[PDB]
Amino acid sequence: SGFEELPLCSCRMEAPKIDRISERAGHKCMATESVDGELSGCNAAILKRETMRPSSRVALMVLCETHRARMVKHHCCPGCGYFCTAGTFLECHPDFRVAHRFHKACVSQLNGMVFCPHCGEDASEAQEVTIPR
Ligand SMILES: [Zn+2]
Ligand SMILES: [Zn+2]
Ligand SMILES: [Zn+2]
Ligand SMILES: [Zn+2]
Repeated sequence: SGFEELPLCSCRMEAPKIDRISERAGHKCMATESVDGELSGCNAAILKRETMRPSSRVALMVLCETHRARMVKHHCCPGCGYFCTAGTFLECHPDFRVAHRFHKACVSQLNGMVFCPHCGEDASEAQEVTIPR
C-alpha cells in the first residue's frame, strides 16, 4: 500500500556488453519510436555497446547516441519501452526543465491510483503534451 512498492525506472542504468546484444543487432540502434501509437524503428549506427532500457518490462537495447541521450532524459516509456518523441503523451515535471514522458496507459498503478512510472509521483499531476514531428 505504500510508496515503497512503486516501481522506479532504470533509464539511467547501463548494462555491460557481455551478452553480445550489439553484435546480434548488427551494431544498429534497437530503439522504437511511438507517435500516437504508430511505431517506427531507428537502426542508426551505434557507438557504445553497453545496453539500456527504461524498465525490466522490456529487453535490453543497444542504442545510437541520440537515443541514449533521449533515454537518460526519461523520454522513453517504462511501461512499453517505446520512445515518446512526437505526438501526444503525458509528462511529469519534478523539477526545472525535467520531463518524465510516458503513455497514459503505461502509468504505474497502486491501490487503484496512478503514478509516474519513472519517479512515482502522482500521475493526476501529469500534463498532456503534444509535440510535432
Ligand atoms: Zn537510435
Ligand atoms: Zn526514467
Ligand atoms: Zn508506454
Ligand atoms: Zn516522474
